[PDB]
Amino acid sequence: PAMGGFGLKHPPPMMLIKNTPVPGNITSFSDVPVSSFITQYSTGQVTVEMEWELKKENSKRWNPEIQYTNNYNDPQFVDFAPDSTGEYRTTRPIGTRYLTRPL
Amino acid sequence: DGVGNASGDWHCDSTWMGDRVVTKSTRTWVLPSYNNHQYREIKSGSVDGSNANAYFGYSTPWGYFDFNRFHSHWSPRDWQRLINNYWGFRPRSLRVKIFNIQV
Repeated sequence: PAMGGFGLKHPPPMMLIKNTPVPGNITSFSDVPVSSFITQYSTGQVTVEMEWELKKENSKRWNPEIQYTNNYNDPQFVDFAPDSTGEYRTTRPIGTRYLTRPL
Repeated sequence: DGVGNASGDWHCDSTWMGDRVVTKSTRTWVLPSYNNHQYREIKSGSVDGSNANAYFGYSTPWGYFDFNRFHSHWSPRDWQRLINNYWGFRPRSLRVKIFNIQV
């Protein structure tokens, strides 16, 4: 895929969810479908557990490598943390290539 | 054994195995004949205006192996791999070998 990631023939199936409808007060019969419902919503918890397999880095480079590091000159707030308002901050995209390999 | 057979091989490496890491270093050393084979009694008086500099001792015709520096066992890159990932470390064992001598 152009946007990155794994391309799958059969990816993690979609999980759909909905609130089962509950009819309001209906006093007479009609062949026309019910259109008045009790308004409602739901909430809950969801847990996702993923196992990932890793490929161990096996280099013979002598000198030290580049690493992703928390480097900020005079931070006004901690990055990747909630600020004074409670809203989560993120000031930079973190890619994936820091280690090197000879071609 | 004999003149035309090597008494050991070259090993430089680092083997990380979970809770342990094993470093190996091989170097080539040269040993001068010191003092022309004799012991001498060396000494000094007050040097640079300080008598803490005075001493009395002995030089010998022996030389010694000293591997008490971290860079004698760690490459810059393995050192980086250690300080970016572990909370501590301590030495467990030591094995030394002197071989391929040539006078």
